[PDB]
Amino acid sequence: DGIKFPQDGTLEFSDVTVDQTTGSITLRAIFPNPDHTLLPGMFVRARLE
Amino acid sequence: QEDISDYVAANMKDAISRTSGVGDVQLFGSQYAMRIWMNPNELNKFQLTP
Repeated sequence: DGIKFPQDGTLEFSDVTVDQTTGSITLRAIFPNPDHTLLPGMFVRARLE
Repeated sequence: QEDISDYVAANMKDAISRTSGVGDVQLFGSQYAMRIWMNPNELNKFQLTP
């Protein structure tokens, strides 16, 4: 819906392997989820500085 | 040449054609067109064809 997450996560473990089909790597971020407003498997957008 | 031709086709052709006594009005250029230039290296990189 576009609601900004009240909590902030941190990026850790930027991967090194490169996907063959697309040509991109993956990154992992950790987000605290106390109120269970996030569920596994959903689609989200991430802003990285 | 392309910018000038599009400007003529957009803001000059209609007015010049819409005066008194003017018949057919011909344009010696071609208006804009979105050109998509491929790149064979990048097409091979992502496993794609035109």
